[PDB]
Amino acid sequence: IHDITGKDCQDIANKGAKQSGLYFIKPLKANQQFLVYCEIDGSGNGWTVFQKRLDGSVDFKKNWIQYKEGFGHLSPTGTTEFWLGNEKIHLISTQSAIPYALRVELEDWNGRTSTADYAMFKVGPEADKYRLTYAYFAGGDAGDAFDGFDFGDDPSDKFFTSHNGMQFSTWDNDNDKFEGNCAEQDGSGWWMNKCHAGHLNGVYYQGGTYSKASTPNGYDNGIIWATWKTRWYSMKKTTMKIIPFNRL
Amino acid sequence: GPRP
Ligand SMILES: [Ca+2]
Repeated sequence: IHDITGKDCQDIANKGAKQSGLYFIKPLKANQQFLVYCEIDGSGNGWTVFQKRLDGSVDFKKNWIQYKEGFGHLSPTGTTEFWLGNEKIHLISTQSAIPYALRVELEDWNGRTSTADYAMFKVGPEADKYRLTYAYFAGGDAGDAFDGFDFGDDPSDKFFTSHNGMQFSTWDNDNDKFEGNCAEQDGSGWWMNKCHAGHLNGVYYQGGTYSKASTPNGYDNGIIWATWKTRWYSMKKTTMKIIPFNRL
Repeated sequence: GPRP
C-alpha cells in the first residue's frame, strides 16, 4: 500500500504519485479511509477503479449487502477481480459535486480492447437504491450500451435495455423495471431495467462465445456490451473506473 | 438482453 492519500486517485496523482497500485482514499463524507486500486498513467491521470473482471475467480452473484460493502480482492498488480462497493462508489462519485467521468474498458478474447466513456457519472445513496446517472455518452469504440440496444425481440427493447437512471438490483433486492427478477435470473448485481444491454457483473464464460443452451434460464447472462459484441459474447476482461471529467 |  502506497503512502500518498487524497479524496480519489486523481487527487493522489496530483500530489505526485506515479505508480499504479493500492492507495487509501477518503472522500468527503466517508466515515473512514478505505483502500482502492489507482491506475496512474504517464500523463498524470489517476483513475479510481471500482470494478474488475479478468479470470472468473470471483462469483458476482452476490447479495445487496455484499454489493453495498464490496467483495473480491484488491491487488498491487491489478490482476484480481473485485467490486469496490456501492457505498464507496457513491461516496467517491458524488463528493463535492466534482464531475467524474466513467470509463468502461472491455477486452475480448482476441486481444482487442475498447472503451465507452460517460460524462458526469454518479451513483446515488442507498436511500435511492444506488441509482446510476450520467449526463451523456462521451464516446468510445465500445459504443453506448447504456443507451439501450435494438435487440430485435420487440420495439420497446431499447427503452427497456437502457441503464441511465436505473436503480441497482441484487437477487435479494429487486428494483428493476421487470415483473420478474432480472438480477436473480441473470445471476448478478447491476443497474437492471428489463433487463440490460450492458452487463459487466455477469457470468464469466471462458472463450467469449456462449449461447442460449449454455444458460439455465435461456437469457444472455454473460459479461455483455451489446454495442460492441453480440449478447452471446462474454468479455475476457472488464474495468469500470472513474476520473474527474477534465482529465478526458 | 430484453424480456418478452
Ligand atoms: Ca422486478
